[PDB]
Amino acid sequence: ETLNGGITDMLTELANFEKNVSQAIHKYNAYRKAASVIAKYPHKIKSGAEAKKLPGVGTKIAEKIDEFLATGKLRKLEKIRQDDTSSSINFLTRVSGIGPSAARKFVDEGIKTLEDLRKNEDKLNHHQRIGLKYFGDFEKRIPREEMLQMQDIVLNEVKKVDSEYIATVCGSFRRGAESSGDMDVLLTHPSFTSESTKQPKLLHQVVEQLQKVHFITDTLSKGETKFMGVCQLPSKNDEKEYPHRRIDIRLIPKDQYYCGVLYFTGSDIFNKNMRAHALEKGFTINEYTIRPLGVTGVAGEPLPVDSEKDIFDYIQWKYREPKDRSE
DNA sequence: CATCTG
DNA sequence: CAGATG
Ligand SMILES: Nc1ccn([C@H]2CC[C@@H](COP(=O)(O)OP(=O)(O)OP(=O)(O)O)O2)c(=O)n1
Ligand SMILES: [Mn+2]
Ligand SMILES: [Mn+2]
Ligand code: NA
Ligand code: NA
Repeated sequence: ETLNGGITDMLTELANFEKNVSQAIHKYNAYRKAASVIAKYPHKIKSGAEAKKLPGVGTKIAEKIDEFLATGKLRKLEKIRQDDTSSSINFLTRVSGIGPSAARKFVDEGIKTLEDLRKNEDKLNHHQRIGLKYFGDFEKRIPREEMLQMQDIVLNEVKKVDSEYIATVCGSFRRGAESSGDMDVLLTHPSFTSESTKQPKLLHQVVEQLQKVHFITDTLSKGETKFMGVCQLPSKNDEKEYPHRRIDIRLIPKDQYYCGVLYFTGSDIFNKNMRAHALEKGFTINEYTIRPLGVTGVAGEPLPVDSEKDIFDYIQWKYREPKDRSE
């Protein structure tokens, strides 16, 4: 956790680059198990050979660990930090819409910067365009005090459209968090479930409402159940308009709201121990359901949940206020 | 995983 | 349809 921090980190840079610049997934994958093992490892790796000793740790990695331990640095790491090509790919990639794949193409065409991007707005698609338009705003975190106004909004219009809607703002917002990065809304309706055959309108009508009153400004992606957009809190009395914010909205069968709802609330960490404990308590849990684990090895059967309450209970746990879901 | 591009 | 993105 700090004993092998450097090593784990360099390995991480190294891993990252494989995947992003080069396309060495295998190699890339290599750095990752390595870092994961050297991460859990209890002592102070004093050398390469010491590390080699681990699974995941081969000769190459070992070599690296050595040079790194030997001197506060790594050549290859040094060479990568310079190389403008590598840097460019790391940067283009910040644009929502551009991944490595694409980060690669554009570079090979000469688009390496933001400007390049603007000039070549033609080669970009819709999402990327948006991303480009809001690069800045995209990176600003969401101050909790804003979230409240936002939540305040979605929740009223959702209501107006249908009294039966049930929206929940999950995420870190939901977890206490002073600021968050995106707004995720969970959505269900009594009239939408496991079996029931669809009702896309369910998701569409709200989306519309939101843009009706101008809270949603753009559409990144709109499906029958998942919507990815951009939104903004109405600028008050002209002087300080708000940044454009990322927002996702998801339709869920009413029969698996809470699992989902619970689940998005995270944190990853809160998740697992819950999952793990659930496993003890004789269960199973995922994004949509909880299930009584048979003994034959495994087994299913969607336990019936009417709250986050019904869940914990299952696993015979203490109901965790959202804040306390930290880990 | 669900959505988009091409 | 494979392949990309979040
Ligand atoms: N690959 C992933 C990503 C997320 N999650 C969970 C973690 C919380 C939830 C949605 O949260 P995000 O917006 O991804 O993150 P957050 O925890 O809300 O953090 P923030 O919004 O501050 O970035 O999904 C998961 O199980 N697996
Ligand atoms: Mn989030
Ligand atoms: Mn999200
Ligand atoms: Na990106
Ligand atoms: Na293939």
